[PDB]
Amino acid sequence: GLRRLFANQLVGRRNI
Repeated sequence: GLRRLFANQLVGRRNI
């Protein structure tokens, strides 16, 4: 993975 709800270490940012 998420953006704000939970940022992923490797990669994410799919939804806030």
